[PDB]
Amino acid sequence: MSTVTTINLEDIKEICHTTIRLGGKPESGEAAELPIFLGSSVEFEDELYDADGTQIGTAKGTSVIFAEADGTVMQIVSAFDDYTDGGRVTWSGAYTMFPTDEPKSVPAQGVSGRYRGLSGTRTFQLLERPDPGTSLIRSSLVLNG
Amino acid sequence: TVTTINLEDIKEICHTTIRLGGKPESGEAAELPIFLGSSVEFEDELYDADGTQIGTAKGTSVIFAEADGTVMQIVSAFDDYTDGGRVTWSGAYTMFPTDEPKSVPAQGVSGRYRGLSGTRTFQLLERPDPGTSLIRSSLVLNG
Repeated sequence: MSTVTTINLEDIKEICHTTIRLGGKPESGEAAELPIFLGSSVEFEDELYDADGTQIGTAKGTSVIFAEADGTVMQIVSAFDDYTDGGRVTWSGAYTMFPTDEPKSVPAQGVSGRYRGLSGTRTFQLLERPDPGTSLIRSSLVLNG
Repeated sequence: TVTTINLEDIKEICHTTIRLGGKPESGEAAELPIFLGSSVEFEDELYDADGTQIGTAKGTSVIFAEADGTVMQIVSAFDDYTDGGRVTWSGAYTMFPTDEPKSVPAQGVSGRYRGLSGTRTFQLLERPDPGTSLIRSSLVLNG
């Protein structure tokens, strides 16, 4: 509630390369033993471009589907951005999956470089899935400290 | 040099809430061939060696698989130490063996841990109840 620095990257254009697995019941291993379900996973390596079309960083993370106690379909994500100028910014949390076209957000933590020490919010909005391993996303990151 | 945090041999009393998952119940998620992974929501109490409470922990873990078919868990959580500060930790680890110590990155975001980053370790010790687990944990943070 008393801040010295504010980072506000708006309208980040994100090119997302998605490796997708749908999961289900475990076929073999000690997981076939147990009554458990493999969630639908998304591993992604993204390229971050600012509103001018210049690349500012990258992003890597994993996303899995689960549900709350009331049946609401959720999505947990663990990821980090790495900007050139500057530093790594981790962002992790859970959000509701549907509607898939509206913006989502999880907490974000600056962890190195210029952004070290700043906490905030990382948002992302799915714009289009043209090809099976590709997705276009509108992003934004706000950090203060 | 730089500031270093090293909390070792933390006793963790974990209160779990299990959900099995599976095919979506109904609604718009029944359209896509997705699967709800089995999830664990947990609220913990962290203790040092002396039995003194040093903080709490809250997070969610979900089960998924890799390309090899290796069953994994992704966790998103955070610690809150009385002093000092909140530490977020999240990442993926292999589910089996269940008693193997696991590690994911950790980030200090407030208090005297603000700006420090490192590794958060946890290990399942014993299961006195399906809703109660004891974990030994460690935290390492660096500048």
